[PDB]
Amino acid sequence: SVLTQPPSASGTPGQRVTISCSGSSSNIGSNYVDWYQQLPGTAPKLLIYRNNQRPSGVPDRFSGSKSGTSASLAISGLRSEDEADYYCAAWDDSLGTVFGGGTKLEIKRTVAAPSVFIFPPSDEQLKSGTASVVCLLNNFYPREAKVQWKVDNALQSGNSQESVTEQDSKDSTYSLSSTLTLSKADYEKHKVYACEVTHQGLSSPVTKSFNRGEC
Amino acid sequence: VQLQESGPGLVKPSQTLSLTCTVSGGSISSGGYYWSWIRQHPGKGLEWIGYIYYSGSTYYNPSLKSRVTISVDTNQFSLKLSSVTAADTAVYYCARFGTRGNTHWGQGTLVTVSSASTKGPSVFPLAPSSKSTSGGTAALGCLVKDYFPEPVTVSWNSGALTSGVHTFPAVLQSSGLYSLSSVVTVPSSSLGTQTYICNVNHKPSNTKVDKKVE
Ligand SMILES: *[P@](=O)(O[C@H]1C[C@H]2CC[C@@H](C1)N2C)c1ccccc1
Repeated sequence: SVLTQPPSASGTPGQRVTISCSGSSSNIGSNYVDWYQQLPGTAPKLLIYRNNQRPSGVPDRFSGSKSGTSASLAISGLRSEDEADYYCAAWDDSLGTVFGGGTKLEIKRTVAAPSVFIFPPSDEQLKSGTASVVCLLNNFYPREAKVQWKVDNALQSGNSQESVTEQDSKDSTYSLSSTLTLSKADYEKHKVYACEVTHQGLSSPVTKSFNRGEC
Repeated sequence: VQLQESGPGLVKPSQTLSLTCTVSGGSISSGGYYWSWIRQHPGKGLEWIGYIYYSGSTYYNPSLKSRVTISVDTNQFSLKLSSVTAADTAVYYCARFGTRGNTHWGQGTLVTVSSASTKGPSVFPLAPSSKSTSGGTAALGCLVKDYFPEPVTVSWNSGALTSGVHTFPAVLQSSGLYSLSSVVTVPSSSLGTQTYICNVNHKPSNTKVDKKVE
């Protein structure tokens, strides 16, 4: 928060993006800016040091610049593996090492509709008295997707939690897990369970449903 | 050089957090390297904790200076953070910041500050069916339900399957417990022969389950 970055940035494959970093006279103005790349689920890695120097293993697609109290990181030939959080860093003469809020880089791939899958509650879970139904929205872009649960063709609400992965480093897509949690008694009283999926990659909503006990 | 963090995933409030960074591939006795500690609150940015020089000179985050001690052993160095609260829940990284650009980070270890009890996860298979199969591609997985604290590590066939695997961020239930699901898309041809096992590991409760997903 000492250094100011935009929370997000985006660009198409092959195109170039720049990420700004704004500081003050006591940090960026007085010293140098480093950049760190954090791939999802991994530790940050040094991307740029001393404003514009590249360590071994970092392609020349990445370049940095620093002027006054501002700095900038440029990514020339955007690849899918470029998706990451990018943090600028600098030594503040009073605070020591400070970071920017970080910038999440999104790759604008082509529109991809999710593959939809559904999983009935296992019999081992049913023994515990609980019943979880998992709906899987796989490999889609953009991130925006809507899931609507149906039970006996009746719309549900407030009884499900969903989770989303980070953008995949290889195909630039997202995946979504929607979990409907019911008591075993609730589960057995009903007949059909459906997952209705809305996404701009779809001409119309997609439903993946199952009758209790089939397949 | 390689750096390895070690410490408890769970720590009681007001206790002192002790983390060690094991250095391999080099000693800690020749500058100019700044052996660092950095932390990252879950799903958020980075915060510098402090530096230590091979001479023993330290520099601390002024907001943490009163609570932090970083020290070098006669090939390790450590971080001690006293009077911890829920505000200190984060992933802690040890790193070697080189002034000439050769910087290496450790893998990071998650520390959860809570007085709550530790609970082992239940592991349920998400068996593949016809409702989980489309275009010769079949989906399957495991449900890791009702555990505390984070994290759980899920691998498929002892680390074999990596492609198509999606391990979702855990959600915090009404339970106060975390729930997670891990899925993978495999060829539909391989559902009758090739074995698919759900390797779930949860150290804070000692829970290691290998689930045959049918
Ligand atoms: P860099 O941000 O600062 C260098 C100049 C001053 C301020 C801290 C230290 C190093 N000091 C000599 C940096 C470089 C390597 C590791 C940490 C910080």
